[PDB]
Amino acid sequence: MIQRTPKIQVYSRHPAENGKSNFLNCYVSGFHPSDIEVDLLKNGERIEKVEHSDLSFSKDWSFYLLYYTEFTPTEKDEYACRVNHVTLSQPKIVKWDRDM
Amino acid sequence: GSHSMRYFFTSVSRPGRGEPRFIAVGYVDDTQFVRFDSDAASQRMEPRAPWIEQEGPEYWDGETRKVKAHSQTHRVDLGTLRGYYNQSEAGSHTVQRMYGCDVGSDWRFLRGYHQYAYDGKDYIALKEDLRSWTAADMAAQTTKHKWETAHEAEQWRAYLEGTCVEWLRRYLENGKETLQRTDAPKTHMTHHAVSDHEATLRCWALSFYPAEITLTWQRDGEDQTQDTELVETRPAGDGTFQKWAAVVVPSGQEQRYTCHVQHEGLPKPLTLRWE
Amino acid sequence: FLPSDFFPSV
Repeated sequence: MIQRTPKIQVYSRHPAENGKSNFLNCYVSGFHPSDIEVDLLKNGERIEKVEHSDLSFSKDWSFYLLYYTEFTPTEKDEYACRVNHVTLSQPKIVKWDRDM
Repeated sequence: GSHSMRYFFTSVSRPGRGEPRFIAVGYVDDTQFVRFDSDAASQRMEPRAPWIEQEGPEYWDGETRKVKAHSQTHRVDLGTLRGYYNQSEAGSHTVQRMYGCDVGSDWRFLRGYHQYAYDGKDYIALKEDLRSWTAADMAAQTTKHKWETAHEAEQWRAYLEGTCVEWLRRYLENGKETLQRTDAPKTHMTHHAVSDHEATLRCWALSFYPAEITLTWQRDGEDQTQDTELVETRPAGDGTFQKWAAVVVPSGQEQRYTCHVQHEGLPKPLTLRWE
Repeated sequence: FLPSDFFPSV
């Protein structure tokens, strides 16, 4: 079988402004097979009220999911997406960069 | 503009215990309007867009009946495919199917398509002319001989050319306020002093719909790909899309770079320039 | 609107 490793973007729904509530997105795509673990982290710790889109896929059969949660960006809180998948020896953690 | 209706089915066997996970999602253009998930509590086709909630109980009953019967056919398929490929019962495997129809800006039929994959690879697909099949390998060949000798393509064509287009038109009407609406990208440029000598310009396109878009940099009115980075278009989470493109540039030379944005919601392309 | 239950198995 085919095994394709997830691409990851972490970003906010709206322009990030400290003190203003917003949505924190983790968009995983390009992956196969479909079983995948995605957490959103605040300062290294699992956020617990995290939802996701329904599983779909692109033309090349690779899957995509959006995980999101409500958050309030802050000057010094650190947010990240943590992803595991068979294609990964170890959980991948990608830090949210508000510029991106 | 042009339109489509599509369905995406995914079925994943669970050798540990129980029966395959089955997920269907339906889209009009880039708008998901239904879903089914065999693990969810409702065991019903559920709405995902406000305009389909206008369909009454009969619609939801019928879509539920069909989607549950579809899940069963995929369950059978997973068993057959395991045998075609001589696989053990110990591994998890995946079927995917996507099919749908396109209509032009006049709403006349343009094309239909049905595609099937096993374990993430092409397996069998309908041809453009909706009349015969294309098999990727010798297992899919076995399937294709079956489906040709039994003229299975005629029914697929009847659906894709017929019922798919008529219901697509019905949704386009019912969901006019949004489906026939175009949201032009909201654009701006940011500026990140990378280092002493080089700066990164980032051209942003936000909250646009549909997802199709082109972002392009020019330097002095010529296309520029060198030192460029373009991220994959991504869902905002509210039904619109986001994308950006960046270029690295000598500090002080920002003005010679332009960002050009094409999108269906734009009467002319936009041009952005850092000043 | 989904197609009816007419698909053959592979």
